[PDB]
Amino acid sequence: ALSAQQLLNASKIDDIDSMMGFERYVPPQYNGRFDAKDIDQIPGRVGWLTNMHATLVSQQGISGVDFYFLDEEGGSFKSTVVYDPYFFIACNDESRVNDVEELVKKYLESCLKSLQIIRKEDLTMDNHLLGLQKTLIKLSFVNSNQLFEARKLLRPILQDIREYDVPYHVRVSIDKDIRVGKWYKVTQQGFIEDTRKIAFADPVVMAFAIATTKPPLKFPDSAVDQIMMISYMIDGEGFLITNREIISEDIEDFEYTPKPEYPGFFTIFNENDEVALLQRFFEHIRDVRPTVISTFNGDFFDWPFIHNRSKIHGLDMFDEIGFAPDAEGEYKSSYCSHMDCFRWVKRDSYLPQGSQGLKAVTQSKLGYNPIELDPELMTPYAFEKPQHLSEYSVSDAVATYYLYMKYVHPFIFSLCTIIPLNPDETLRKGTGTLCEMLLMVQAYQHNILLPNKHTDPILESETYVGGHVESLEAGVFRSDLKNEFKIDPSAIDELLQELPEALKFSVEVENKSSVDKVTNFEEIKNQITQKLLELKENNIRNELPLIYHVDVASMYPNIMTTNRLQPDSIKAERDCASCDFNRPGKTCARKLKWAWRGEFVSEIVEREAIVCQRENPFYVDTVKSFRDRRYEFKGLAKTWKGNLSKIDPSDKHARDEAKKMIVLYDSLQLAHKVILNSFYGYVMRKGSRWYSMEMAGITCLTGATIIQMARALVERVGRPLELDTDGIWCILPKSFPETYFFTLENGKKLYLSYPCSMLNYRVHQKFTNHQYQELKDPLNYIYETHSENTIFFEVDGPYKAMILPSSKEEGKGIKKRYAVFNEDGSLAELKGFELKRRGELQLIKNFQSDIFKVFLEGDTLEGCYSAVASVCNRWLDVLDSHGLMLEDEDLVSLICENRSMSKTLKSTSITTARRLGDFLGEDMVKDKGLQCKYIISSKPFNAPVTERAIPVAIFDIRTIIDWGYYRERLGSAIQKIITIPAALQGVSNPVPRVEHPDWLKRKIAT
Amino acid sequence: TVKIWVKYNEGFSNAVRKNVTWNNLW
Amino acid sequence: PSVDIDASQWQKLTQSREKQTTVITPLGMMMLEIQGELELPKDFASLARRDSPNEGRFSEQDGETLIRFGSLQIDGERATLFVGKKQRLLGKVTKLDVPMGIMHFNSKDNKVELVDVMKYKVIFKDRPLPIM
Amino acid sequence: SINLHSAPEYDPSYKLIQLTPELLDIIQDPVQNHQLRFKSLDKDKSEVVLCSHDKTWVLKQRKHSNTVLLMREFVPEQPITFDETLLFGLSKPYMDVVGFAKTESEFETRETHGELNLNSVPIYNGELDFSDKIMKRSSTKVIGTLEELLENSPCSALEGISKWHKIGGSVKDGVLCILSQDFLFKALHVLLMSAMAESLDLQHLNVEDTHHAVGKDIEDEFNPYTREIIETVLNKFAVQENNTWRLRIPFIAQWYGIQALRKYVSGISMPIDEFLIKWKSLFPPFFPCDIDIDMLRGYHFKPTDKTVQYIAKSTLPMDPKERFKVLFRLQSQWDLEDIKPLIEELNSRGMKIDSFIMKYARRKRLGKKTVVTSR
Ligand code: SF4
Repeated sequence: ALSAQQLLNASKIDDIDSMMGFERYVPPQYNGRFDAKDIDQIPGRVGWLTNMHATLVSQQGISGVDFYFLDEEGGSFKSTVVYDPYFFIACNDESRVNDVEELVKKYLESCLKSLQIIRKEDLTMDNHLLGLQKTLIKLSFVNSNQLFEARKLLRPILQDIREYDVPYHVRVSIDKDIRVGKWYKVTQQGFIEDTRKIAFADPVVMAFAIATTKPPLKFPDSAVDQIMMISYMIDGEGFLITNREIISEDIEDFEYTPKPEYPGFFTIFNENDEVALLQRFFEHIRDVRPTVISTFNGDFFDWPFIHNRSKIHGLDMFDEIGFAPDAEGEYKSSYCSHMDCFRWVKRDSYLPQGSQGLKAVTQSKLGYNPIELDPELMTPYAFEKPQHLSEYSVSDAVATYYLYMKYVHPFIFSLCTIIPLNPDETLRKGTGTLCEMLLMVQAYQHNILLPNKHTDPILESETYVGGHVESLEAGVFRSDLKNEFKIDPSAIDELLQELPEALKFSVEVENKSSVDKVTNFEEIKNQITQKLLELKENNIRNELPLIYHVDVASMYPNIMTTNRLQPDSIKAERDCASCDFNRPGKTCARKLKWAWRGEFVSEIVEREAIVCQRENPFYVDTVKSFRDRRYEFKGLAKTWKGNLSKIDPSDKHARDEAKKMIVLYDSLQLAHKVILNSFYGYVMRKGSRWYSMEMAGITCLTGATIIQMARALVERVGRPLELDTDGIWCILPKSFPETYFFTLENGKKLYLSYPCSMLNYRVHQKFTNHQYQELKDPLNYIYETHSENTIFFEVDGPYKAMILPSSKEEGKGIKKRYAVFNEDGSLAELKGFELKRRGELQLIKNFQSDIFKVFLEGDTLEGCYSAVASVCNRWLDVLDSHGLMLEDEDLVSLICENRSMSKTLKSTSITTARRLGDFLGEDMVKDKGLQCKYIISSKPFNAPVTERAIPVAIFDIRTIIDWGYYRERLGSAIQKIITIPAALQGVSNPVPRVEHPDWLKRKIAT
Repeated sequence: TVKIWVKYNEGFSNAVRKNVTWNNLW
Repeated sequence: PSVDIDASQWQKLTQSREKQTTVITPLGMMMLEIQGELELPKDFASLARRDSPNEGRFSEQDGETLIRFGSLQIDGERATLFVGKKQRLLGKVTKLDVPMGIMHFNSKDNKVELVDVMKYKVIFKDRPLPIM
Repeated sequence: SINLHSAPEYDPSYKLIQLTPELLDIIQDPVQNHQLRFKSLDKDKSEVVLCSHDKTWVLKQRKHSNTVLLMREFVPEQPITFDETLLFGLSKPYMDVVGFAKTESEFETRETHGELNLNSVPIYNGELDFSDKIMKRSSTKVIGTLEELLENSPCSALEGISKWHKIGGSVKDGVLCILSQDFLFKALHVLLMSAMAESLDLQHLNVEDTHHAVGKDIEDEFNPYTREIIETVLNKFAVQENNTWRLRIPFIAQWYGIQALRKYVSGISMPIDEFLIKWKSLFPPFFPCDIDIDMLRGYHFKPTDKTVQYIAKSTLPMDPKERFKVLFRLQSQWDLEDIKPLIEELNSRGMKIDSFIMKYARRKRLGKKTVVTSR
């Protein structure tokens, strides 16, 4: 009934699809032996899988799934697999399973497609550890609609649910063991992976950029505004289509090649109007048949614009190219991915939100600065500078094309080869759901029954501490300035005691070797002995430091794998009732500390929970193995690096696949890296199927204890400056034993950083789980115990300089704001600062961008503060002279303030926005991204802070500006970056208008 | 005699290569 | 259409002088490139008359009003440019990888003569500061 | 310091041209007089090229966003004193220079193959008294000399003469023309028949002896094989250096093979064996040459592996998919090395031929052959 409507849409999509080159291929019958090794004999067609979709087929329709393949020769076909949807009902009284069976048999007179008896593991159930399984009624349906009828039958009961959001395509891809990006021969027996083909085929790739009209100071609205140009690229060749009703001259053919690597020969299509550009666009697309189309925010701007003008021009986008809005309003086809780069930008690029514009991503990833043009000048230029507009357009298109190809393409395409989703879905689903689905894959393959999703609304609040952060010191520390160390000699004594085993451990556990083949064991050990004894004698010392950062490698996953931690291991009112407790020794159950934090008002209560060392291991083996596969790729990577250098430089020697391979394995190991660290965050996600607040507590407390041991050692042998969650910045004495290198007997060398190994040795002495068990023989349920610990600190440095800020408040630092400098003197990270925050004074940005690099000049503290005093005095001159010593043009640019409203108009951001709303209409401020251009005015005097911003761009500036306000805000910044660390280090105020407050002098010794 | 100055371009962009006609020159 | 390249004058001057070594050729020529827009008056004849000799910023030279619009001080590779009373630019002398050529298209007669070759350039890539 | 002056108005005639080292060296050669030339086919549409005596560059203008001021030295007529303002790091002026030009773009030069504009040049089929026929048509363009032709063509002098030799350019009865393929090769065959009739040294041919050999026993008025015709055949099928000719025997035989294809096996696909027999017998007696189909690879096609039929590459479409479509209609199965010279001119990027195909058409191999199967 409703089947047949899905069949009508399916048949329309089929017509579109066949029009685009995916005819249904049905491989030949083969009654013979399904074998994967003689794959080439079996009748069928070999293909690289690039897409797959659920479908409905007529004899009401039958549900199944279409898989889309690319052949080895650049061609295409589609083929379809059918599969029955099903879900299970669990019963609480086994004795009446037959009664439940009979009940539903009657209750589900016609909705049901089939049923069958299976057994699954229940981790809450007594004697599950001896192999007792849970018995279920599997309820199957012809399609999701029937599933939905069952859920509606069940909803009043729940008022008085299982497998309800598992995507159909995911269930088939998993059960059939299918992944996009892999190679298959499609045969009657099913899909046979061709393990001989690993290298991807080459999809059809489209990149495009549009240029549109818009009204002054408002946003484009697709009901009335028009497209003025459409530029595009197909596999690195550019095209530009022009609407000569608006663009006032014919663009001629030209070349734009911004780097030799990136040739761009552009062909021009001067079309008379909008509908013609659309039809040429659709027509060219049909000509070339792309399977990826990429955009940046095309889902919210480009595409609806296309839809509304198409409707306005009587065009049917689905009929033209098979795109239509989905339930989210996004435009999707079966055959062609919509790669809106912005989602990847926001989720995966690892950039602050202040840098999520196309410009900053271009700069970061492609490394040069394309031409930029104000839209307000773009419309006049249609008449006045059409060539300039065209130069801008192609710069846009080149950046977007190569941006996708160099970063998004390897990453997304490589990740798709292990996750059973198309690229689009991997872009859009939550990372929590991503984690959930991977674990579901792993669970299904191990016959593990899925937990239902948690659904209760958030303990109304749950904002517990996840990681521990402390700001310990602020100031500049530099390798050419000497520092005082007060060494605790008893730390050195402990270290000397640990030294034979710590260094032996370093060789054999940290380095996976054997002392037997090491040449210089005793030499190294004497050298260290001498350095520690020297430090022990002269333990109050003043000399040049080594500025180090030490950071544990993959802290929480390693905590998980070492302790075999997962949510299902939490007792949950019972353990040892059915499986034997005594023979491990702690009665089987291992108690571990966590720090619980509730919000109900906040209170911490220490709690402890028991982790059975024998529970079924399903989460952790996947993570360990995944860690090993990444390590595998690091190895493979290195082998490829050797291949990448052995060979000749004649790039046309059929090794551009090898460089792609190199890139590929790089991509694969980092894709595995991101998947690895997301396994921790899943356990705190809302609606998690594997919810454990306890697990989060255990992770934070364990990491806090390891890192507190490390800070307490460095604090006894050097000076830690700042600690955030997993990193420690410290200074060590130059006489402190540092890096050495053991030589192996084969001549190979093993790297040794002695501070990292001394800490890792202590972590392994104190935090090893000696109770780690593992099924050695599952039939008899005998566990074997051993010692596991894969937690290792690594060290970076020593560095050229380090600068840490302080708060304006007493005894308080500022977290998630710091400056760090590389050995070469360059800036490594800027976190948290006003530069990153939305809405900041450009003058302040220009200030900070000037000041940071100037702290590396000079040999002393006073000279550096004098040089920064001088740049401050330049800035004091611009603001104290109210800009008079300055040309009139440079002034207006610097003072503008722009602010986003986090809500709707219905703060300083609010008042400017409100006034823009009132003046240009509430529609201006009903939406986000309103350009609020404002200054904080001197006037009205005596008015409150929320009234202080009145928009003035909307309207003498030197008397309107609250110059004292802007110099005070910059002063605040000057305080945080320059004067207050100077103040806490006892240097008298090099920027005198910001005075040392009393608290910091008192705070410090003086 | 005091209103002569330079409006600074923040960076450098090099435009698209273009064909040349005789009329582009003449 | 078609026309030969005239390079005789440049060649004769070139042969008697050494190859270009520094930023200025033995014939005394130079180029200039600025990362920015030169904000100039819309008129020129009128402002040269209010120019005083002490200032000498808008001089009159051979009946043509030349403006002394700034100063360039060349120190080795380093160069600094002060413009007017309110602008200061810090820069460098860079040697051209490809010696460019300036020439002269006599549009009147459609004749082309090679004028000169340049091997160095004086660039100012940083935002101007006041001369103080 | 240097005192900086600016003219109020720059001459836009001064423009910047990229001078590569080779261009500079050529430029710094006082020996050359008119060896460098700006050239263009027309004034409003065609590209303008830069040609040396033997090389050609295509011009590309490239705009930049900076202010570039060209200056040169001037002697200020009257002493002027500078306002010293808050100028630090600023010394006494020791030169005055004035900016006389302001250029906004650079002209990039890329080496390219010069080509002839063969717009108004007619085809000659061997008609007697052709001067009358050139006035029977309305061809306003007159080509007295090749230099005039070359001057209004986008190519270098040497490139022009080479192409002229390549296309078999001539002049008949005082009117420049291009011989039809049929009449050119027929005149060639008769010429070679005279060449074997007069026992000339094929490695040291000159114009006079050969012209005399052709027109020995025929009246000059009815002898179209003039000396200019002789010079054309020598410049087409032989190589000069006085300057004497030596025959490119495998090349001539290849031409002859193409001609044979056009006369006898164009409308029908003969098996290769019989056509080679007749072909072999078609030569003037005792001509030393053997044969292989690879010598005519790119000039014929094979419906099956053992048959041949003529195809002209010129007749193939410019667009790859169209060209492949008609190529596959002509021959279901192509050899990769056989199909490359028919598409070589479309092979602009120079890469692997299979990747070039994979944008439009797709490949499918067999044992020794690698074929392409468009859908
Ligand atoms: S603690 Fe051990 S004995 Fe007890 S239930 Fe857990 S695994 Fe079994």
